[PDB]
Amino acid sequence: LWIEGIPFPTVYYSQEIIREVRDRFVVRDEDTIIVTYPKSGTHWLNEIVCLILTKGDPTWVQSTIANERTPWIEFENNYRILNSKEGPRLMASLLPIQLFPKSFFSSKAKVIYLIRNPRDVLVSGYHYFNALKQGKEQVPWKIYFENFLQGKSYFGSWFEHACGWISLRKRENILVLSYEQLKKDTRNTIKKICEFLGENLESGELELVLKNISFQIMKERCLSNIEKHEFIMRKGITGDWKNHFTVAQAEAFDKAFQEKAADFPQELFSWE
Ligand SMILES: C[C@H](CCC(=O)O)[C@H]1CC[C@H]2[C@@H]3[C@H](O)C[C@@H]4C[C@H](O)CC[C@]4(C)[C@H]3C[C@H](O)[C@]12C
Ligand SMILES: Nc1ncnc2c1ncn2[C@@H]1O[C@H](COP(=O)(O)O)[C@@H](OP(=O)(O)O)[C@H]1O
Repeated sequence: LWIEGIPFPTVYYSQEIIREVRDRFVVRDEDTIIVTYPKSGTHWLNEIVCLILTKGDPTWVQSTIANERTPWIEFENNYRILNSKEGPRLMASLLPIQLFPKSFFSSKAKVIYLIRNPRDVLVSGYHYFNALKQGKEQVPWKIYFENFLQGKSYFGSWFEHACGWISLRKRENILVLSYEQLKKDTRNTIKKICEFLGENLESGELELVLKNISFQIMKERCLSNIEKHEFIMRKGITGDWKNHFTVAQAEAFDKAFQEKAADFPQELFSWE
């Protein structure tokens, strides 16, 4: 289904809902949003955000689900519950910039946009989208590669979703993060988001938020609902694409990228 020329999953979304979210859904200055592209460490960051809030106690995140923890605006009829006004409102989304609520661009509510190596995103998506895809209807590696190179993937081309969203990286209320800088520069990134959010830490609580976000701890984690509960934590490693991209595929990816996103490749593109 192409909703406003955008590819979505076949359920949990509608045109009336996604159109209503872009033009008339209203964000308060006190509402926070976690916007990401799929297979980029979405659940990781979400859990880090909640674990700072609880001062590192993981009991809350064990008895909850990411959607039922940070509801997703465009997800089904969730926006109806979200219209209830409760001071601070924590939400999440996966939308590219052109379809994000137009109202947000005139208000200064806080947004965290997470990014990851598209090749690692490609590899992470390939595994997950083929984990439990009716057995042998599972897509081969080449089909998936050329499908990612074109825009044929959920929530659009990774380039347009990113280019549109990262055109605001130097804006006041925009915080851009990388999955890579969370793997390499882990504790000093949490100190940096705490500076953008005014939430402060004590030298005991820091060693607690940081313990329970580790892959292994998070790997051992309430109700398993409709989505895959166990095939989410696959590797958690950075640069697994080198185990998947042939050299001819890495050249075809480097030429598409070096042509598509021309203006942004300076900092944050330091993953290597
Ligand atoms: C169902 C679909 C995958 C279909 C497939 O097997 O290709 C997946 C891919 C991305 C998923 C979403 C994203 O992972 C973000 C959210 C994560 C939450 O844990 C559930 C809701 C949430 C909004 C997910 C709903 C649903 O499970 C989605 C939309
Ligand atoms: N606690 C954690 N620490 C490190 N990586 C994590 C993590 N939780 C999830 N991830 C990784 O984040 C990716 C999932 O992205 P998303 O959250 O957007 O669906 C997966 O990558 P891999 O498939 O490379 O293992 C998963 O392993």
